[PDB]
Amino acid sequence: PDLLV
Amino acid sequence: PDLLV
Amino acid sequence: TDERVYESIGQYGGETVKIVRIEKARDIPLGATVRNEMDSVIISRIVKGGAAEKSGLLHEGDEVLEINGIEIRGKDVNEVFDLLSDMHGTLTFVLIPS
Amino acid sequence: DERVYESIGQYGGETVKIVRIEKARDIPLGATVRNEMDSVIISRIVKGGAAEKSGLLHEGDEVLEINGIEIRGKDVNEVFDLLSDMHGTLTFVLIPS
Amino acid sequence: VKIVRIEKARDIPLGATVRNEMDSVIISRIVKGGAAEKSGLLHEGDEVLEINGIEIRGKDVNEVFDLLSDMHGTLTFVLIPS
Repeated sequence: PDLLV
Repeated sequence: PDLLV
Repeated sequence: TDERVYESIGQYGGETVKIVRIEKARDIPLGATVRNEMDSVIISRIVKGGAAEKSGLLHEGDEVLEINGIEIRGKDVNEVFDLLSDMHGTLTFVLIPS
Repeated sequence: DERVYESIGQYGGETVKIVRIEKARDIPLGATVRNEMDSVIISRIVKGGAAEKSGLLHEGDEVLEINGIEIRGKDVNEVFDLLSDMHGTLTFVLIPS
Repeated sequence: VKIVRIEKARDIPLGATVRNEMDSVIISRIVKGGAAEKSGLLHEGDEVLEINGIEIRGKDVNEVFDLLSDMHGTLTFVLIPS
């Protein structure tokens, strides 16, 4: 999954 | 120890 | 002499209840740290630049009675964190300012 | 005879964008990131986040640098850590889509 | 007949230019990097029959622009591909 940041 | 929320 | 009457002892003007609405983005915190004082939940800090700070409706000192029809008073701050993590859009806050 | 076919393979280059966005301590910018090869690409802009309101961060931009730190060629788990300890005006060096 | 859903933000274009051919509204180009290109559900050559319960076939190219400019969220497209 893509990380928030 | 005070949660961000 | 005979009858001395001292009225209005212990007079109080009551408390204010504030009903405000703040926008919250999915998984982006409002920017307000909370602590538990007895049963009630109290805002202890307002994060510099957060959604709460910009709105100007949430303050260091307020009591959180309710958030989006959910009783916050008498809940652990770990539960308020969980309730808030799954929230987005207009959140209606029922508060008792300091 | 001589037939000349000029300008074949012409290209107008890429644009480099240098923008500044405010970040609050421990409050995320509201932009999901993915790694495409070495580079770091913004995949989503969260509705209502600091990046959406500013209008300077977009779904598709490449992040070359953030506050003098090379982002291209770093794992997204490292960009997450670098960003978690950031606040104030963050300068972004980007290559828009 | 293709029935697809493509997200759009308020005042942010999908990236799909429209061409008129008689009564029917057509899509002529798909903008590089737009919400119509990255989704893969809108193509150069398809016919737009309806968008969010509104008849697009038989409408001017300027009316389809106005209808779309006031749209946001999930947009349901009824199409006839090329």
